[PDB]
Amino acid sequence: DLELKKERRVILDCERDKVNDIVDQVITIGKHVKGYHYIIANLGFTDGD
Amino acid sequence: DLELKKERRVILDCERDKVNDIVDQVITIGKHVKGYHYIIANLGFTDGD
Repeated sequence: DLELKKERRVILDCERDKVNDIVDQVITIGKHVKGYHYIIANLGFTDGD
Repeated sequence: DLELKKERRVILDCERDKVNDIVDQVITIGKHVKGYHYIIANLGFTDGD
């Protein structure tokens, strides 16, 4: 549904677990390729994978 | 180096372990997105992940 609206910019506001889950789902669906930008809205960046 | 020559078609002739390793590396580098074609050159297709 996000691709249906051509959303190349996504802001994730979650903890270290939901961020990891969403990242794994992005990798599975193949959206971590060049052309997208993510912002991890939390004080811990290097905490996740 | 393969992308330097614009190689969208790849034929993997390996066992069930090297195929899994190459698939994991493809997923990490982000090349399983639409626009590529792979041929697993072995008698076992559903054996791997």
